[PDB]
Parts: sequence; structure tokens; C-alpha cells
Amino acid sequence: SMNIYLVLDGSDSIGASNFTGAKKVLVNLIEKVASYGVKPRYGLVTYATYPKIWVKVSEADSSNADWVTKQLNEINYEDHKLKSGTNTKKALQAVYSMMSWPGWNRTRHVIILMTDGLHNMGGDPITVIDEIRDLLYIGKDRKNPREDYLDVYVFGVGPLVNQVNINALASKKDNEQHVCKVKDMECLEDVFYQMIDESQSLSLCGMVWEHRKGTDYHKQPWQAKISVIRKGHESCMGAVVSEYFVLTAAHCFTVDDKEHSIKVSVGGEKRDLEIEVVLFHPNYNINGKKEAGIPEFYDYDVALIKLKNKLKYGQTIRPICLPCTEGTTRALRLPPTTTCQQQKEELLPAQDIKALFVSEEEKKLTRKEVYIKNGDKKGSCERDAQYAPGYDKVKDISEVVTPRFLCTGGVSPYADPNTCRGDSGGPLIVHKRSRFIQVGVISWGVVDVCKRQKQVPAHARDFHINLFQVLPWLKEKLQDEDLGFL
Ligand SMILES: *C(=O)c1ccc(NC(=N)N)cc1
Ligand SMILES: [Mg+2]
Ligand code: NA
Ligand code: NA
Ligand code: NA
Ligand code: NA
Ligand code: NA
Ligand code: NA
Repeated sequence: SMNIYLVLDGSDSIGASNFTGAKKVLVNLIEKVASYGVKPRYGLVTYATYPKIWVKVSEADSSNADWVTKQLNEINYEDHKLKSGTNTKKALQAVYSMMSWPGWNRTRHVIILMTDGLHNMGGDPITVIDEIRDLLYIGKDRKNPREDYLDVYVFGVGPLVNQVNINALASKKDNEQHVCKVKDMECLEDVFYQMIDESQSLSLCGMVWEHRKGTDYHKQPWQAKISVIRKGHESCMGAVVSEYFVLTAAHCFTVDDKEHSIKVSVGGEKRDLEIEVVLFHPNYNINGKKEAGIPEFYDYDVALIKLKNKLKYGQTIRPICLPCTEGTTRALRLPPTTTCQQQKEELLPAQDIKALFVSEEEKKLTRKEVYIKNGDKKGSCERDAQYAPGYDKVKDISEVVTPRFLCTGGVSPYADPNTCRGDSGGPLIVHKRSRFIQVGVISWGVVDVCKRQKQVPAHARDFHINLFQVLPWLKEKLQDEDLGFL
């Protein structure tokens, strides 16, 4: 159990612009905490001469991150009156009231105070912290000091901050920093990682460690690089979907590729991983429609690689969320009664869908933003497939562009970058609730525009396998991977 008390100075010396900026910091904090699957109870207080309580921890809705964010969003600087005074002592007493009683020893308390430290009313605020420590039995007995149950963070607001007062109120813990200037984004970023336990979220799909010290492996933890030694060697990308499986494209391999010639690499490890076997989608067949004028048919272009050794999740090796699983429901912060159709309506709505994929560019991994044409622009994106090499004589183009495909690329609504051969097998991702959900697998394209090319044609479209359209296979092959498919 955890309680987070947001206390915002709304006095005269803060000013409108910086008061709003302060809320932004808090809004972003709530969002990031929620993204980690953590559900604390929130206290929301603004103050000047007196405190104004917007949210109390005892309220049932205090643990609803959307509701709290809504409250914070509605708070207007001018709402808080009597700005000529600044009584920080009182602000902390309001927090004291939320803790006092008319399993307590199991609740952790985190106070986040945003002020310039210039109180000109009431006594010394330090006194209240002392009362709070006493109330929570902290620093009273060795072997049970319970220092872990309280954290007092003070974020200095504005250009004219009184460093001494701010330092005085903040917790004092070894190897930790509890004081930050609001504009010092490095410090604020470090605070988060001192507050939330990374361990409690290792089993969560679509998670990324976003710290500034992070590497490409940290930013794309699910990313797997696949090598096939043959003839000309093959290179494909893939995504970790479970401790044993990596999802990629079927065309990356042939029935003539032997297990030992296929190596997988993850997490920035120097070593390669050995595979047990490749599971091609049963309906995949690149020569299945030659008669219809389709030299290579990419329908059902997906495959699951079962590794020999089970992976262990860490900040450089994590699974990406898959459609219609309980993991994606939680990642989206939706009730347990959510259905596959509902996740679909949320992830793949009938419109241009903001999405992204990853592309290696000379050792480094980069994110490419694209738009999935799933609205009244879809038919046009698909028809451009008629301009693909070897597809000039396909009778009905909808015979090559099956319902299994998602379509991206083009100049509308935006100039979409294109996938390169090396990106094939990689995941087409949707970024929601600060989490990453895989909606497709990079398969093929119409125009060869890879270095990425200068300017590309308006018909340079790319196709990807819609995971929603191969769910029965994913659910069947991954039934024992504890992913909780719906
Ligand atoms: C994957 O192997 C892949 C993806 C996209 C393309 N683009 C084009 N053929 N234009 C090729 C290969
Ligand atoms: Mg003031
Ligand atoms: Na709400
Ligand atoms: Na002690
Ligand atoms: Na950890
Ligand atoms: Na480390
Ligand atoms: Na659930
Ligand atoms: Na769909």
C-alpha cells in the first residue's frame, strides 16, 4: 500500500505560468506511476494562506489515476485565494490529517511538495514532519526504524528559490536525492526510479525503461535480431512475446534452413541464442497463388521461434504486449471484463492510426513513426499494391492484399517513412498508456526506398500482418506461455 500526497504552493511568488508548469510535472508523474501498474491513493492539495484539499486518500476515487488527473487538470491558479500568504506548515498539517486515525504500518507514504521555500506564515514546517514521523513510528527503534515508510520530496519552483528551507524539509537518505529544481529534468527523472520498485513490474508486457542513461536495448527491450546463415545470408527482426517465444515473419526462413543456422540475439548480449524450432503459421505459403499472378504470396507471413533456453525478463529483455491478452487489458488500464473486440476498437479504430516500428541504421536502433490506414483511406493504400514488383498482372489486387494486412506509408496524412528489408519480421507497434502494444509484423512493401531514400513516391506503401487476424494461431501456439489470451 502506498499514498502519494501532491502539495502545490499556489501563493503569489509562484506565478501563473510556473504554477501550471508544476501541475504538468505532477500530471506526468501520475501517468508514469500508473504505466508501471502501480495504484497508489492520492492526496491533492494547493496552498497559500490556507490549504485547499482537492483529493483525500480516504476517498475511494483517490486511487483512480484518470479521476485524480482530471481533478488536477481542473485546478486553476486563481482558484486558490489569499495568495499574499504562504503557510507551508499548514499545508503539511493537511497531509498529517490524511494520515491520522480517529494495517496502517503497511502503508508507505510519499510527500511531494512543490514550492519556492519562502513561507512567511506559520511556524517552521519541519515541526510537522517530526509529528508525521512520530505518528508513523519512524526512527523510534533499531531493526524497525521504518524509514522506508516515508519520503518527503521537495521540488523547487521558479528562478528565486530558497535552497536552505527546501533542503531542510526533504528526506535525507544515503545514495538518494529528495530535492530537485523543477527545471532540472535529470533530477526529476531520478526521483521516479527511487520511488517505484522496478521489480514489481518485470512481468509486465510492453514496458520500457526510459531513463536518459538507457541504451537502444533499454528503449527496445522486446527487440530480437535474427540471423540465418546460408547462399546469401538473411537478417530479420523479431519481438519477444514470452520467455520462450520470439514472433517474426515466416518468409525470413525456408524449410531448407536448419535449426543451427538460425541464431537469435537479444538484450545487447554479445552471445547468440540457439533455437529449438521455428513454428510457421500453418496457412503460410509463398507459392500458393502463383496461378493468380501472385509470384510470392505473403498471406499469414508470421512465425514463432521457440528458443532452446527460457529467457528471464530485465530492463534490456522484456516481452511486448499482444492483442486480446490480459496483459494488454491491464496495460491499457481497462476492466477485467474487456473483450477482444473492445481492445480492437481501442488499438485499431476505423481511421488513420498513429503507430511506430523500429529500424536499425548502422548499429543504432531508431523509432519510425507511421500511420496505419484503417479509415476511408485504407482502400487507396491497399490498391497501391498494384504497383509492386511482380504484381502487375494480378487480376484482383484484393487477392494479394488479404484481410491479414495492415497498410502504412504514403504522403497522407503525413510523410510516412518506409520499412527496410532488414526491418522485416519486426513489430508494428501502437503506443498507449505509456505502454507498447504490438499490432502487426513487418512483412513487405511496394517501393524499394532503402540507406533510407531521399524523397519517396506517394505510392510507397508497406504491408504488415495484422495480429488480430492471426489470433487463433497465436492463442494456440502460446497457450502454455501464461499470457492469458481472451
Ligand atoms: C521485409 O523483408 C521487407 C519489408 C519491406 C520491403 N519493401 C519493399 N519491397 N519495397 C521489402 C522487404
Ligand atoms: Mg509565497
Ligand atoms: Na474520470
Ligand atoms: Na532508529
Ligand atoms: Na529490478
Ligand atoms: Na544494470
Ligand atoms: Na485482466
Ligand atoms: Na481488426
